[PDB]
Amino acid sequence: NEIKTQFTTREGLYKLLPHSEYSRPNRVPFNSSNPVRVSFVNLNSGNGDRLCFNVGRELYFYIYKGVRKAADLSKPIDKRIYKGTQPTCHDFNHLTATAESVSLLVGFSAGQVQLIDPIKKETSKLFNEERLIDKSRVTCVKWVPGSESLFLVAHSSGNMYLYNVEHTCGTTAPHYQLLKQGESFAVHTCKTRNPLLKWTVGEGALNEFAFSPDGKFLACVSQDGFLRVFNFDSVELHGTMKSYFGGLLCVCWSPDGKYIVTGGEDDLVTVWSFVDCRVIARGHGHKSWVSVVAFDPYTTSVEEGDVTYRFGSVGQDTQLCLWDLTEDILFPVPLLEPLICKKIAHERLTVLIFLEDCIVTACQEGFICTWGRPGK
Repeated sequence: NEIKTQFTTREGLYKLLPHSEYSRPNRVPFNSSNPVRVSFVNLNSGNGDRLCFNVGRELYFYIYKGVRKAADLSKPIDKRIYKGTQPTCHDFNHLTATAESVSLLVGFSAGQVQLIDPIKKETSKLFNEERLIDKSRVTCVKWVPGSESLFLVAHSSGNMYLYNVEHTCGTTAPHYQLLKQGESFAVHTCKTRNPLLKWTVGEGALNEFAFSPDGKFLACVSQDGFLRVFNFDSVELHGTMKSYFGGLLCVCWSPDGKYIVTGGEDDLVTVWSFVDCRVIARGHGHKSWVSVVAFDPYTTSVEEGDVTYRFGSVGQDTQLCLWDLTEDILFPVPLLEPLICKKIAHERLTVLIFLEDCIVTACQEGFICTWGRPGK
């Protein structure tokens, strides 16, 4: 059980580039908490990638230099210290990013959400400041796809809320009115004001949601074991799935949106067909909870929009897995086995991101790592 710094697949060698590392400038391993999370944004010239990540009380904002030597950690573009409630997750707005400005949403432990312009720095807005909408920790925030102003935030309590950046408040707790009830979910409105709708799903924590690559559907995974995928604009259940044990912790779509992938408290990744609403396969490999699942849009034969797939997963077992699902697997319930299953961290993995030049992982210690793709 020793750490690996590289692995081989059909594409060649992947290699941990330690001089691309990002972290706290101090550089000492963080130990205690809230998961370390990572967001990337582009600003439409040469070095226009930004990285944001969080640690304990610190939010950092840097230039991300991909597979090159990392930008000087001594001098971040922006840094925030939160002395009360601490960050849990965050999301850039890819629609309104520019060199002059980016909209960063940040969610917190006590359920607040902050909007931050880490570039121009003349913007800082609080949502749910008095905690009257929800007291429980934010688990996930996402700008609504294709939107300049709407975002969706999930909570520990089992709810999601829709917010408009441009609206306010409120000063009193919202009086809700039903709009749809369904199999294990409801949706409410209230009666220019800031939670637009409250969206109750299943029972227990809403761990993660992910929009379909076309933004038309929402996929959710809860502490009750359910994957639930909605028709976002329509607001109605499209299909569900339950694991045999424990809750589902993370989700992702295939880059063509035909497949949903979950990872769970039973250590399995599950593949699930969006059109057939059936489970397509399951993969054993993690020796513990699967904490992140992602499709690799750069090693897949499908053309995205507006046959093979690659995805990966990282878990609390400190391991990375990669997975192929082919025609044999898709169109013959079968068991995937990982192309690779390496230990790559000293502590629980919290980030899996597939970029064009590389793969990015992070661990709970606060180190953001870059993995050079073969030939890059």
